[PDB]
Amino acid sequence: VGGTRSAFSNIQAEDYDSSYGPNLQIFSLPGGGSAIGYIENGYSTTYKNIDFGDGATSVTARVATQNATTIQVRLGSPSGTLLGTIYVGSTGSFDTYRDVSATISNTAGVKDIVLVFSGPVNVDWFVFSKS
Ligand SMILES: OC[C@H]1O[C@@H](O[C@@H]2[C@@H](O)[C@H](O)O[C@H](CO)[C@H]2O)[C@H](O)[C@@H](O)[C@@H]1O
Ligand SMILES: OC[C@H]1O[C@@H](O[C@@H]2[C@@H](O)[C@H](O)O[C@H](CO)[C@H]2O)[C@H](O)[C@@H](O)[C@@H]1O
Ligand SMILES: [Ca+2]
Repeated sequence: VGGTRSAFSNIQAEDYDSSYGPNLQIFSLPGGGSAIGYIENGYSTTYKNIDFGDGATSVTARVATQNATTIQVRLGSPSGTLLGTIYVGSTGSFDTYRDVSATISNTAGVKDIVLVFSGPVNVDWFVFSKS
């Protein structure tokens, strides 16, 4: 139990190890599971010890928002190397979740991953893959 999490299976956004976000909340979704939300510019969540194996070059996140925003994917810390940026257009509602993807620089081994938020968005989960 609680072995190293794979980059290639969904990582629940509420399963962060550390964060910056005084108003950030975890809440239940109608369809099952939970999301993070009540996010503001400059908030972040950190996911320790994610096993990328011998590499991933894409990320997909299941997200909801009413206004275009971005989610930076960074290595180690909120000011660490920028791996890529997910562009999150409106999903019409904070309750309507859709999958959005972005390229990242090749990331391998066991790494700490940080999501850095530029504005309001709700996140259910995210996952990596080889493009
Ligand atoms: O799976 C990652 C780790 O998650 C830890 O739980 C986090 C808490 O430490 C923190 O206080 O809150 C967040 C949000 O609820 C939790 O995800 C576990 O305690 C670890 O055992 C686990 O490795
Ligand atoms: O209504 C639930 C959602 O509320 C969102 O916050 C909104 C802010 O983004 C906006 O600036 O103000 C309105 C008015 O209160 C807020 O609803 C949260 O960001 C979402 O996480 C939440 O799902
Ligand atoms: Ca979730």
